Amino acid sequence: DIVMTQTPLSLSVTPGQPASISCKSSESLRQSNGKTSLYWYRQKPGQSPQLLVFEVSNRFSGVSDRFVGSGSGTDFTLRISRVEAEDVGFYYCMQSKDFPLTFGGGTKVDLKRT
Amino acid sequence: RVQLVESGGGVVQPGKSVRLSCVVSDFPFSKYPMYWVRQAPGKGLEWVAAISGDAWHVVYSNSVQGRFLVSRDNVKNTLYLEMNSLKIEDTAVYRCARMFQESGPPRLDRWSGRNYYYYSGMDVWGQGTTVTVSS
Amino acid sequence: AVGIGAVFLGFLGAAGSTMGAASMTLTVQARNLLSGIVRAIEAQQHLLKLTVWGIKQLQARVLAVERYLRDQQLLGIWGCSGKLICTTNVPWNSSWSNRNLSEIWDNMTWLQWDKEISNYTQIIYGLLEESQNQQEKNEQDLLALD
Amino acid sequence: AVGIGAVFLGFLGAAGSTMGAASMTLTVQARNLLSGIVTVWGIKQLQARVLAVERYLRDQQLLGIWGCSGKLICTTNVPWNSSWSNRNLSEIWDNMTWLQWDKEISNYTQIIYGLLEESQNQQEKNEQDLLALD
Amino acid sequence: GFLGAAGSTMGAASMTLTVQARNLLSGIVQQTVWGIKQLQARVLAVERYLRDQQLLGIWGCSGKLICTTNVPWNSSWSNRNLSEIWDNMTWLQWDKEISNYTQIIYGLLEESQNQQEKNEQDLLALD
Amino acid sequence: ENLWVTVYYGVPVWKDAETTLFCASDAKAYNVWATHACVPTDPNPQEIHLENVTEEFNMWKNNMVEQMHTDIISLWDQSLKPCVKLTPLCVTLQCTNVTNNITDDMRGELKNCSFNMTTELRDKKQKVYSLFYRLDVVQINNKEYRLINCNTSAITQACPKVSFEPIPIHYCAPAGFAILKCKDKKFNGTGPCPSVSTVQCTHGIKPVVSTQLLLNGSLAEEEVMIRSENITNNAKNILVQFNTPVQINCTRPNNNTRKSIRIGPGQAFYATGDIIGDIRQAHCTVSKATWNETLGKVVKQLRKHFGNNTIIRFANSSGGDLEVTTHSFNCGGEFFYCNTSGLFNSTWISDSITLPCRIKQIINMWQRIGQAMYAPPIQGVIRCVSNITGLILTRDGGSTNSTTETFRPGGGDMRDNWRSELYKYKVVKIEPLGVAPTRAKRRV
Ligand SMILES: *[C@@H]1O[C@H](CO[C@@H]2O[C@@H](C)[C@@H](O)[C@@H](O)[C@@H]2O)[C@@H](O[C@@H]2O[C@H](CO)[C@@H](O[C@@H]3O[C@H](CO[C@H]4O[C@H](CO[C@@H]5O[C@H](CO)[C@@H](O[C@@H]6O[C@H](CO)[C@H](O)[C@H](O)[C@H]6O)[C@H](O)[C@H]5NC(C)=O)[C@@H](O)[C@H](O)[C@@H]4O[C@@H]4O[C@H](CO)[C@@H](O[C@@H]5O[C@H](CO)[C@H](O)[C@H](O)[C@H]5O)[C@H](O)[C@H]4NC(C)=O)[C@@H](O)[C@H](O[C@H]4O[C@H](CO)[C@@H](O)[C@H](O)[C@@H]4O[C@@H]4O[C@H](CO)[C@@H](O)[C@H](O)[C@H]4NC(C)=O)[C@@H]3O)[C@H](O)[C@H]2NC(C)=O)[C@H](O)[C@H]1NC(C)=O
Ligand SMILES: *[C@@H]1O[C@H](CO[C@@H]2O[C@@H](C)[C@@H](O)[C@@H](O)[C@@H]2O)[C@@H](O[C@@H]2O[C@H](CO)[C@@H](O[C@@H]3O[C@H](CO[C@H]4O[C@H](CO)[C@@H](O)[C@H](O)[C@@H]4O[C@@H]4O[C@H](CO)[C@@H](O)[C@H](O)[C@H]4NC(C)=O)[C@@H](O)[C@H](O[C@H]4O[C@H](CO)[C@@H](O[C@@H]5O[C@H](CO)[C@@H](O)[C@H](O)[C@H]5NC(C)=O)[C@H](O)[C@@H]4O[C@@H]4O[C@H](CO)[C@@H](O[C@@H]5O[C@H](CO)[C@H](O)[C@H](O)[C@H]5O)[C@H](O)[C@H]4NC(C)=O)[C@@H]3O)[C@H](O)[C@H]2NC(C)=O)[C@H](O)[C@H]1NC(C)=O
Ligand SMILES: *[C@@H]1O[C@H](CO)[C@@H](O[C@@H]2O[C@H](CO)[C@@H](O)[C@H](O)[C@H]2NC(C)=O)[C@H](O)[C@H]1NC(C)=O
Ligand SMILES: *[C@@H]1O[C@H](CO)[C@@H](O[C@@H]2O[C@H](CO)[C@@H](O)[C@H](O)[C@H]2NC(C)=O)[C@H](O)[C@H]1NC(C)=O
Ligand SMILES: *[C@@H]1O[C@H](CO)[C@@H](O[C@@H]2O[C@H](CO)[C@@H](O)[C@H](O)[C@H]2NC(C)=O)[C@H](O)[C@H]1NC(C)=O
Ligand SMILES: *[C@@H]1O[C@H](CO)[C@@H](O[C@@H]2O[C@H](CO)[C@@H](O)[C@H](O)[C@H]2NC(C)=O)[C@H](O)[C@H]1NC(C)=O
Ligand SMILES: *[C@@H]1O[C@H](CO)[C@@H](O[C@@H]2O[C@H](CO)[C@@H](O)[C@H](O)[C@H]2NC(C)=O)[C@H](O)[C@H]1NC(C)=O
Ligand SMILES: *[C@@H]1O[C@H](CO)[C@@H](O[C@@H]2O[C@H](CO)[C@@H](O)[C@H](O)[C@H]2NC(C)=O)[C@H](O)[C@H]1NC(C)=O
Ligand SMILES: *[C@@H]1O[C@H](CO)[C@@H](O[C@@H]2O[C@H](CO)[C@@H](O)[C@H](O)[C@H]2NC(C)=O)[C@H](O)[C@H]1NC(C)=O
Ligand SMILES: *[C@@H]1O[C@H](CO)[C@@H](O[C@@H]2O[C@H](CO)[C@@H](O)[C@H](O)[C@H]2NC(C)=O)[C@H](O)[C@H]1NC(C)=O
Ligand SMILES: *[C@@H]1O[C@H](CO)[C@@H](O[C@@H]2O[C@H](CO)[C@@H](O)[C@H](O)[C@H]2NC(C)=O)[C@H](O)[C@H]1NC(C)=O
Ligand SMILES: *[C@@H]1O[C@H](CO)[C@@H](O)[C@H](O)[C@H]1NC(C)=O
Ligand SMILES: *[C@@H]1O[C@H](CO)[C@@H](O)[C@H](O)[C@H]1NC(C)=O
Ligand SMILES: *[C@@H]1O[C@H](CO)[C@@H](O)[C@H](O)[C@H]1NC(C)=O
Ligand SMILES: *[C@@H]1O[C@H](CO)[C@@H](O)[C@H](O)[C@H]1NC(C)=O
Ligand SMILES: *[C@@H]1O[C@H](CO)[C@@H](O)[C@H](O)[C@H]1NC(C)=O
Ligand SMILES: *[C@@H]1O[C@H](CO)[C@@H](O)[C@H](O)[C@H]1NC(C)=O
Ligand SMILES: *[C@@H]1O[C@H](CO)[C@@H](O)[C@H](O)[C@H]1NC(C)=O
Ligand SMILES: *[C@@H]1O[C@H](CO)[C@@H](O)[C@H](O)[C@H]1NC(C)=O
Ligand SMILES: *[C@@H]1O[C@H](CO)[C@@H](O)[C@H](O)[C@H]1NC(C)=O
Repeated sequence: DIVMTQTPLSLSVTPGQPASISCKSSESLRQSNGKTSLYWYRQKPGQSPQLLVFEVSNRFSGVSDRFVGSGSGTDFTLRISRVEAEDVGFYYCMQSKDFPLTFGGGTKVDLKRT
Repeated sequence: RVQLVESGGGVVQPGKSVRLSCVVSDFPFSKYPMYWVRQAPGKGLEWVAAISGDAWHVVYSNSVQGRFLVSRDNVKNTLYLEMNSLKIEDTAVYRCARMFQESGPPRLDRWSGRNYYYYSGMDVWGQGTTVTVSS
Repeated sequence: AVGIGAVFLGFLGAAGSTMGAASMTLTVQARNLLSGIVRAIEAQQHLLKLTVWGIKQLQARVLAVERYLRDQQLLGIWGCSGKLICTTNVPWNSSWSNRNLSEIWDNMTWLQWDKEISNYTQIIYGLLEESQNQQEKNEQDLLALD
Repeated sequence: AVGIGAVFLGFLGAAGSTMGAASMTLTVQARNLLSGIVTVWGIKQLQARVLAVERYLRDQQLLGIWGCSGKLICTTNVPWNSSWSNRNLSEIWDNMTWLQWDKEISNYTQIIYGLLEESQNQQEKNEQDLLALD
Repeated sequence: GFLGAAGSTMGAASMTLTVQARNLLSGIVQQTVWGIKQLQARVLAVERYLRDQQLLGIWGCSGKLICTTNVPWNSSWSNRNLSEIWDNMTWLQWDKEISNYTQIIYGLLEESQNQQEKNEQDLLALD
Repeated sequence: ENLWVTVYYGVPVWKDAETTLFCASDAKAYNVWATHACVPTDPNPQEIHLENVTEEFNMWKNNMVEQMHTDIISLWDQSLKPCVKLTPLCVTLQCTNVTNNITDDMRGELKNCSFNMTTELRDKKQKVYSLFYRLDVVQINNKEYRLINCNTSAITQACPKVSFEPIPIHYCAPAGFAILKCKDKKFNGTGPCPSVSTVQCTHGIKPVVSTQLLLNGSLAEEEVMIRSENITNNAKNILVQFNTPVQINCTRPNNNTRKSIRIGPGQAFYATGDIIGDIRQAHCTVSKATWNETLGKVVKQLRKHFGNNTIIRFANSSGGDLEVTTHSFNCGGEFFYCNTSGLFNSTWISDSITLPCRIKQIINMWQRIGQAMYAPPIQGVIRCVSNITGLILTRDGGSTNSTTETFRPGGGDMRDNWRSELYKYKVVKIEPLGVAPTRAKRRV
């Protein structure tokens, strides 16, 4: 089917430290209308999934202005900004171009502990 | 606002049958299709199935094919999910969800006759429910 | 995320069927004489002014319009304009075949019938034009006695 | 050196009026569809004239395939399906303009076209030849 | 004949116009620099024929070639008596006697077409 | 029982005819192939399947192909219109053989030629030397070299912002006209087809310019399938399509520079610079045993239409025209003339392979001699990978005595490249006006 990929999974950084997460795939997810299908989601353990954005660089009500991604065509990406407390957890990539629907790798961000 | 309900979870044995439920508050259901997702305890995530705006478009996945059934009343605001011929590796978490926006009425293509439907992916989830299969 | 659904008759949906049953998709079949692309053509409709290529597209569009006018006008010469079918008053010449109707209407298709009757053409056109002329206006002038 | 002596209605004057009253000025539009003539410039002149010809023939063909050709407004035998709107017959004719109704029903067009074509073919022409023989 | 009724009185050439009508039911039947002219010629022919068919199709007269309508003839346009017209005048002379009031006659036919024939038909349909 | 006449609409009547077609870029998803005079299309053309229809096709006899050839020629000429002509080049040259840092198999190739040429002002002149090939100049009487085509058609230059890569093309149906489609797999180029569906647009089609081998083509379904009309007429050709592709490496083995010389007001010519490093020759590299398996499949499919105790022999082609001598193509905006006289030494009873290549600059187009366009030498190192999908085979006449038949490459009519793709489609006319007899009678 129409599959995809992510960056490596774990990440441990300090506050105030931007970075970059990409999401490549095997096909242009452009539809007929020009809307290009890409969802970024996140959650934590003990927490239901959550909506971050619904399109390429188009965010959702309630989300802070820190989180606006990028990436079009076949290379899709995302840019972390202003590392804060709630920025930890699983980061997901999702297609909706054609059946069936696919779920990505699930990269993870935490702090430094052992 | 809009708040979800996911009932019917626990532990069962193979060779059984279930009926599930999802009733979400203050939402029209005449214009909104909805989904099913799946959380394996080894963090396995996979799309399951989708219903139309009014139960007229049924698309499953490969492993679930010919085994499960989705039905819905929009009057009672009540969703039915029923599963048969149960495998042991079906141990996961089942979660009810909603579409991003509403699609409209169905679109037609005049040079074919193929009455098109349009979909788009999801926005929100609820609390989920956990059915596990063991001996 | 595009899923397909319910069905209709469709374009050319009965070309391999029984004529007595295939006689009812004439609408969808006959709609597309002036279309087939029923899609942002208007921009190239606009800016192709200084070349031969839009001139040839103009050739094509005008020619298609004239073909539709030729067909509709020739039907309009007969007294069967604005309709789908019509009966008439030319008796059939049984020299042309003597098959029963139970084979044509049940076990014969359109392209078969085309390959059968393809030489009797202009005779039929002349006889139809004659009955649409003779007593269709002459005795109609005699039927105009009020 | 002129005067003005207005008698008849305006071109699209009745567009701000109600539907059941503005139904009586339908002549003027079809009166004014194919006039205006009454190097690069002649090129786009012929371009415009061809476009006008094409749209007028398209709509006359759509008239002709239906059994409502030649004449103006008519009837049919397709009963109304209430899945499209559900008004109580006064709110449309006395309380609604045309642009409002057009924005209300601009998703159900092709189905209505196809079903009118269906009832125009079926039980009207084969039924005619059934009635054309004892 | 092709325009055979030229030098006749209107009342004299009042019977054999049907042969003229069938003979005027032709023109496309029986089929670079110059091609531009050919294209423009075809455009002119199509536009004239569609003009005539539109103006027929708006009125109730779009079937037969002669018909009747519901307009009383106003005496402001002409004043000549009936036999004076039908036995002592050609077509061209009548043309130059009427070719100023034509648009008003068109508009009156149009209003007579719309009014009392379709909405009246619509009220007649309700039982 | 008298019977009567009736007249109908909607009858599908087919007349095989000809028309002007309908260009379609794939939604114009984006240069020679800037294709601004073409239409964005649906990437999902709707496909309708039929029943009961048998239909004859006729390959080699379809007016899609001639229209294709004319359209690609005229678009090729359209791209090369506005750039700068190269008229003042026809002065002579003061040349010398390059005798510095030579390699083995590149002797006599590169030359160093200096000359007079005007500047952008009329009242002046200058001295320019540039590095040139051997396949491009001719002796006159150091020695004296004039240019190859000054006593024939003129020479222009393509602009460097103009790419050469092909773009996938769709054709679609003008109104009033239809396209039919066959779904047999072993369907030879003629004969009927009972499996019929229809569409409104073609698939993606790449205008690939090759000379001896089908490149970037379409794989078949099952095996090798063989296309010709009359194998007994040895004057014809034989079209052969593979099942499985063959990867093939060819690359420019050299490092390269480039100058930028002013000619006139707004007139700048790009000549060859000076090579950094030493000298190599371009090569091509393929698998070894996969070629043998491929020709085994060839022998396995030749056995039907002619003899199997008849022994299969391969040979080099007859030679002659450089349009059909080497195998040529358009990797990376450059043209390669590869000595394929080693791959075809074979005779069968029914790791690395290396061949040298040649490069030219003065490029005549399809078969025309009234046109010449010059390419600028691209800097750097060029690497091009592609596939191989089919072959064009010629057989001698007079091959009697029932065995040892000889096959050779050739076929320098590039319409067959289009015939190798458009062998499925057919354009037909609709005549919707039909009559029939019946028993009823109308009424007054
Ligand atoms: C107005 O109008 C309207 C119209 O509508 C609309 O319009 C427009 C707008 C447009 O849009 C259009 O389009 C639309 O439509 C109308 O309406 C209409 O009507 C009609 C009539 O009725 C209808 O129709 C219907 O249809 C259907 C369909 O089918 C489907 O389904 C099925 C089944 O069903 C289901 O089942 C289930 C199971 O069981 C169920 O569930 C349940 O439920 C309960 C409750 O409580 C619970 O829950 C339990 O648990 C459960 O179980 C349900 O309910 C049911 N439903 C019903 C309704 O019934 C089956 O078959 C199937 O599924 C179908 O579906 C399909 O499938 C397929 C497969 O997969 C799919 O597709 C797909 O897809 C993919 C992707 O795309 C791929 O492609 C593939 O390939 C494909 O295939 C999907 O899913 C789908 N599709 C579609 C298209 O959809 C049916 O069923 C019906 O039928 C019936 O009936 C009839 C009459 O009656 C007949 O004819 C038939 O035959 C049948 O029969 C019957 O049967 C029964 C049983 O068997 C018996 O009993 C009886 O008896 C019988 N009958 C007799 C007579 O005999 C119907 O037809 C429609 O729908 C409607 N619509 C709507 C919307 O609604 C109206 O009407 C008007 N108005 C007036 C006034 O008129
Ligand atoms: C016909 O048809 C059509 C279709 O089709 C068409 O046509 C055809 C022919 C072809 O062409 C095709 O192609 C086409 O398409 C249809 O249409 C439709 O419509 C509809 C309407 O409604 C729609 O829907 C909507 O959507 C929206 C979105 O979307 C939009 O946006 C975007 C971005 O911007 C874009 O892109 C898009 O596009 C859109 O836009 C649009 O577009 C269009 C096109 O055309 C146009 O027209 C328009 O104009 C535009 N617009 C704009 C604005 O832009 C969404 O958003 C929505 O949703 C919302 O809303 C609703 C309503 O209101 C709501 O609901 C509610 O809820 C509540 C709860 O509480 C309740 O209470 C109430 O009751 C309800 N309501 C009611 C009435 O009932 C919802 O919910 C929403 O809201 C929101 O939500 C959210 C959630 O999610 C929230 O958030 C939140 O927040 C917080 C804080 O911040 C936190 O964070 C949390 O967590 C969260 O959650 C918010 O807040 C809210 N808000 C508020 C204010 O509140 C809707 O959905 C659709 O879309 C369409 N379609 C399509 C496809 O598109 C039609 O209809 C038909 N028909 C006729 C008759 O016409
Ligand atoms: C049916 O058509 C045939 C051929 O057109 C007609 O046969 C002709 O009949 C006339 C007298 O009726 C003869 O003078 C001709 O010699 C016949 N033609 C030939 C080729 O021999 C036949 O009359 C037609 N039948 C009807 C009822 O119209
Ligand atoms: C090509 O000929 C030129 C012409 O002499 C030579 O290159 C230059 O020659 C001048 C004088 O002979 C020197 O001052 C330059 O340093 C030379 N430049 C280079 C890059 O060599 C030489 O014989 C040939 N040059 C090349 C690159 O082949
Ligand atoms: C460029 O043209 C000039 C003439 O303006 C040539 O100059 C003379 O050429 C002759 C041979 O024809 C020599 O015998 C003279 O010694 C040259 N004189 C000078 C001052 O150069 C020149 O040879 C030409 N150069 C090239 C490269 O073509
Ligand atoms: C331009 O001039 C050259 C001069 O060499 C012509 O070359 C001839 O080529 C043929 C082979 O094609 C040889 O047999 C002749 O011997 C060559 N001529 C001479 C004088 O040696 C070339 O044909 C000319 N171009 C054109 C278009 O005629
Ligand atoms: C294919 O081409 C051959 C010629 O190579 C045709 O063979 C002809 O056969 C007839 C009958 O034996 C001879 O009278 C002719 O002289 C042959 N032609 C020639 C040019 O010699 C053959 O007809 C062609 N068509 C097929 C096989 O369908
Ligand atoms: C096709 O292959 C043959 C086989 O090598 C080539 O024939 C050779 O040609 C050279 C140059 O004329 C001769 O020196 C050899 O003696 C020939 N060998 C044989 C066995 O004939 C022929 O040149 C090749 N043709 C092409 C166009 O490359
Ligand atoms: C390029 O092709 C030519 C023609 O086939 C080859 O020329 C002959 O090749 C054979 C085989 O090596 C030699 O025995 C002959 O002596 C060659 N002819 C001449 C005149 O030398 C040529 O060898 C091929 N190129 C390479 C690199 O093999
Ligand atoms: C040819 O090879 C030389 C090897 O040194 C390349 O030279 C260097 O290339 C790097 C990156 O390509 C540059 O940053 C240096 O400035 C170059 N140095 C010199 C002295 O040229 C050269 O780039 C190669 N040619 C091409 C076209 O890439
Ligand atoms: C060259 O051939 C290779 C196979 O050797 C092609 O790779 C496959 O291409 C088809 C369609 O082009 C795909 O369906 C397969 O999935 C590809 N294989 C793999 C492993 O991914 C390659 O596409 C060919 N090159 C071109 C330009 O078509
Ligand atoms: C031919 O078509 C008719 C209807 O179009 C269908 O019933 C029949 O099965 C078809 N013939 C075959 C052999 O499938
Ligand atoms: C038509 O049917 C009649 C009645 O059985 C029969 O006598 C005649 O031979 C038939 N003719 C044909 C052509 O089938
Ligand atoms: C057509 O079908 C009928 C009924 O099955 C049969 O009697 C007739 O022989 C068929 N026609 C032919 C040519 O076989
Ligand atoms: C239409 O009918 C409903 C119930 O039949 C009634 O409640 C409503 O007031 C009516 N509206 C009008 C405008 O007649
Ligand atoms: C033309 O004038 C002569 C003169 O007497 C007359 O006899 C003839 O009938 C006229 N022609 C027509 C067509 O009226
Ligand atoms: C009628 O015509 C006659 C001559 O034909 C004329 O003398 C008379 O005045 C006319 N009368 C009217 C009322 O027009
Ligand atoms: C394929 O080739 C053979 C031999 O030339 C010939 O029958 C025809 O051209 C094709 N086959 C069929 C069955 O049409
Ligand atoms: C072609 O070259 C690439 C590297 O450029 C290499 O990976 C590949 O294996 C080569 N294939 C063949 C058939 O030589
Ligand atoms: C064919 O001949 C060439 C040159 O003589 C040689 O290199 C090649 O190996 C020969 N082929 C075989 C299979 O021996």
